[PDB]
Amino acid sequence: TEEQIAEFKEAFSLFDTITTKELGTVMRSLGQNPTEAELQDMITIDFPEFLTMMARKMKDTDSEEEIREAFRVFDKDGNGYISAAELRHVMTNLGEKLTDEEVDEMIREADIDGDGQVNYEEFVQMMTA
Amino acid sequence: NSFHFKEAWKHAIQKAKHMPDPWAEFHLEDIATERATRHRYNAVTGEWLDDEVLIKMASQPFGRGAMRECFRTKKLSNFQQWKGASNYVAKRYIEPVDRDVYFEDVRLQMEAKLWGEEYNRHKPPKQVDIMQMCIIELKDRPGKPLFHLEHYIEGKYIKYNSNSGFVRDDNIRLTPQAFSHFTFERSGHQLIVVDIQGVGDLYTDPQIHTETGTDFGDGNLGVRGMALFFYSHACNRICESMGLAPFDLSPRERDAVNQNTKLLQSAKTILRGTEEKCLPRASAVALEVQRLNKSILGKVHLAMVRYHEGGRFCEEEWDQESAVFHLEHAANLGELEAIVGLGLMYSQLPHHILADVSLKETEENKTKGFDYLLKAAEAGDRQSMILVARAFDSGQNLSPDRCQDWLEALHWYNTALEMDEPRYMMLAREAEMLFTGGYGLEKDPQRSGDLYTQAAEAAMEAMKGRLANQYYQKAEEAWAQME
Ligand SMILES: [Ca+2]
Ligand SMILES: [Ca+2]
Ligand SMILES: [Zn+2]
Repeated sequence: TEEQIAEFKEAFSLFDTITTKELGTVMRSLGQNPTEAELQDMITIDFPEFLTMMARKMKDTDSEEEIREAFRVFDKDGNGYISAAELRHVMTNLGEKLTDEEVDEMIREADIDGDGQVNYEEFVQMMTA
Repeated sequence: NSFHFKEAWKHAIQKAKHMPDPWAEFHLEDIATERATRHRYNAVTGEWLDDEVLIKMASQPFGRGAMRECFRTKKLSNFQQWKGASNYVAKRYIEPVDRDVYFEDVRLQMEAKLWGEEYNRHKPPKQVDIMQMCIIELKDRPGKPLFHLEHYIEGKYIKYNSNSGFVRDDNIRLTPQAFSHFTFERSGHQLIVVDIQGVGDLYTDPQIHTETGTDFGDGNLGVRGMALFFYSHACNRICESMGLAPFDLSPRERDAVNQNTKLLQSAKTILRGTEEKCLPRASAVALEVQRLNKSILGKVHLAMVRYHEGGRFCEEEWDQESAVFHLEHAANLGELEAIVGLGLMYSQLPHHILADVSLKETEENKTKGFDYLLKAAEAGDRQSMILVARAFDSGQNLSPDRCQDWLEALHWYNTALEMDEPRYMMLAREAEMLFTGGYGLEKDPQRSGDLYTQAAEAAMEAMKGRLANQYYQKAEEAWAQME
């Protein structure tokens, strides 16, 4: 996060300092598109604090992307659910020494609704905890 | 937190980040991107959802079966870097088919996926999963061609059974066969999921046999497919842990099936003790005979009979003995064809099903033949009704423990007429019987003349005018005795 800091600094300085309206202008001028949601969410604004908030956003979106990729690792058929068969196949194909009952237990732990599978909400809960 | 396996999840995640794209050297990313409409099916709701996807598909197929060819495809996730896009196999029928076949194939696979989840709910030693499959439509192409799409799975592909009796014996696995049999029982014999194949227990391209035999494409062999499965099926420890009643095979068929019992005992899948018992239905003729106290299982046994006769199970001469075994099982389960056939066979009479099979004459077989023929008559088989009328009339094929009874014979003649001998013939025979009386039936000149006139009219229908005149004369003669 360095040259990206330079890009953010140039984007802000184009508006130099900043207001809410200006915040939306700078977010759109950086390629983003903040809903009035995020606008009022924060919600004048300096540049250090703008860098902090943009860093927050980037971190949250990167974590969302990372967890979605992680889910794609196990949801072998992309139906939105990790079955026991899928997790077993993955653990085998990735060289892990988990037994079949261990795979069933991995699923059971994250199976909040009890359908024998792990949807994405349950997967995120397991990862964001 | 409450998860003592998060270390395992994350270890797998990073290991996967280090694994390479198995299709990298095919450079699907370099392919010109194409638009497609993805149609996906929800089998619980019976509802289709169509969205728009971008796919890169190989220009030439990498595989070709008898019916379909397969293209390596990458598809971008609507939920970026094409290099990391997910790998899919896209299948197309080589020969042009009706567009509805693709959607029916998706329905087949998604139904089988539901059945895999049902089997998993009974806590099996190894769980199964049928991979989702959807359709992509390439509308920007000539003729808006359709493709099946499934995720690519790395691993050793194995067909564990076919839709036609094949079972893999080299390192026999229990779970696929147990799953097929489970679907048979749990559906109440209404369907069976076969063609179990895939990587490990991730199945694909399954086939379903249904009683109607009308759905799920040209691979639905119906009760014939159920028969093909159960002819080869050896129940295993999983079948028993779930309460699956064995299929009633012949002693010879059971020996052939047991030829792999040592392999079954040496199989790798061991039970856990947590398995659960199977509206369901039993694959055994005993519990089904109680259930009946009209049967799909009887239709399966009858199909087995016809496959034995047709040489399907022939490896030497066709079994005949087992054909009769399954014909009897079908009969006791109420298949009218089987009851008629066994009544004719035990009565040493010409029969259609198992025609070249003659049973040894025994007096017990005479009683069995007439009993089966009377059952068939009471069930509405006209042929049997005429044979039973003739038996009560003349004694031909009558059970020795029964007596000629012209009242019963008249009953069955008239039941035949009210439903390859002409009708005027039976009407005139009733007329003769009432003209003389006998065997418990009293002379009835008036009714004899009435029936002779009915026979005369029926002869007139069949153009037999001179026979009609003889019958009118016989009616006049019957009435001339009165007064
Ligand atoms: Ca899945
Ligand atoms: Ca769940
Ligand atoms: Zn079985």
